Amino acid sequence: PNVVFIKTEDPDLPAFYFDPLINPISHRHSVKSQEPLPDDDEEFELPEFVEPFLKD
Amino acid sequence: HLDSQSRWSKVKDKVESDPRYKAVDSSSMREDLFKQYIEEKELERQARIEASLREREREVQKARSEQTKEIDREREQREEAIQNFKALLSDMVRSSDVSWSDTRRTLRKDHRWESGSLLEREEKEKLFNEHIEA
Repeated sequence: PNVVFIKTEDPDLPAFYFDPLINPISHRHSVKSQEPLPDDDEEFELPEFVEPFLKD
Repeated sequence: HLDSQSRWSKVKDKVESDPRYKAVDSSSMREDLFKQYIEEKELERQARIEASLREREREVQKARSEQTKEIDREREQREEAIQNFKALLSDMVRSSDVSWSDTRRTLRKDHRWESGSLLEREEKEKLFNEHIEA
C-alpha cells in the first residue's frame, strides 16, 4: 500500500483542493447526454419533501 | 488616504501648506518621496495559483526527464530495432565474405527487414559490418 499523500506547501489552499500533481481527471469524450433523460415525468412525480443532507 | 491609485497632481494641492512639505527644499524630491510612499482570501488564492504553477513546472521537468530517458533507451539501444538488426545479420547472414550492400539487396526480400524500419541505413550498415567482422 503505497501511501499517496498530497503534501501541500502553505495553509493558503483549501483542504480539498485538486493539486496539479496527479494527472488529468479522465479526459473523457465518449460520454454524451446533451439531451434530457426520459424519466423526467417520473422524476417530476418523485419529490424530496424532507430537509437536505448536510446543508447546516 | 493614499493608495497606488492616488495622483501627486491631486495630493500636492492638499498638503502644500504644511511645514513638513515646505521642509523638503525641492519639488522633484517631494514627488519621489510621494512615489515611494505609494508603493486574506484573495492572497490565499494567489498563493494557490503560485503553488499550482510551481508544481506544474516541476512535473513538466520530471516528464521531460522521463521522456529523455525513454528516447535515450531507444537511441542508445528502439532497442528492439537494433536487436532485430543483429538477429537478421546472424540468421540471414553467416559468411563474413559477403558485403553490406549485397546482403541488404538479398535481405530486402525478407519480411524481417521491415522490423528494422526505425533505424537509419547508416546504423544498419554499421551493425551489418560489425556482425560480419565478428
